[PDB]
Amino acid sequence: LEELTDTVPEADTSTQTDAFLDRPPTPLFVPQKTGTDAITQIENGDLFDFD
Amino acid sequence: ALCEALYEYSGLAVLRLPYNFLNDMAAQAVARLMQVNPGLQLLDLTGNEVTDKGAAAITEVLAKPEAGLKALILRHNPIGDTGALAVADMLRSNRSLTLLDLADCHVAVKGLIGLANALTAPEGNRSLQVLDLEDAQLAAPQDSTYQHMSRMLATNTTLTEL
Repeated sequence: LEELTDTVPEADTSTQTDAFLDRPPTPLFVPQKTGTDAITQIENGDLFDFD
Repeated sequence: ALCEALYEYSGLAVLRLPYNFLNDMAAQAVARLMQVNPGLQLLDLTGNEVTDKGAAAITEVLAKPEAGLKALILRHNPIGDTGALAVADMLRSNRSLTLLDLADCHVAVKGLIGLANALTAPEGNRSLQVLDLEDAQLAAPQDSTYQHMSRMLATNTTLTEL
């Protein structure tokens, strides 16, 4: 036999989101290099100015 | 090479390898040395080619609650987000470092979020007194790292300069 008050279920509980999983999602992007780059300089004696 | 064959025991208040184009296995060597020799207070490895493997080695040998080190300077090092997470993790267990200088190290939103989180008062560090971060490349309008740093500032009570 049972005679119990209405709204029988009851339980307290806490929640907290992770402080490290809060960062914004990565950007779905990937750049394409347009053209090849260059290497340039002059060294000792690459052009002689007689003056 | 020359760096990897250093073996010393006595004193060693500071160590200054200014640039010397350190490889990462050399960083492994210095971490191994400092692990088996708990005597030092300042380490300076600015401007190297130290990658995340040497970063991991140094961080894990420092994460032990023994063999204290006080000042850790690593500038101009492509340490990335994996390295940032490793250093935040090791700080979560360390208690001797007082100055963490990570400048010009390629840190992104993920890595610096981790760093900012690893110093919140309950789970953080009463130890660090000088946190030097620079060149945090949040070129995109990333408005969450500053909230995490605001939480750092609100909870922490040991920093003195940033």
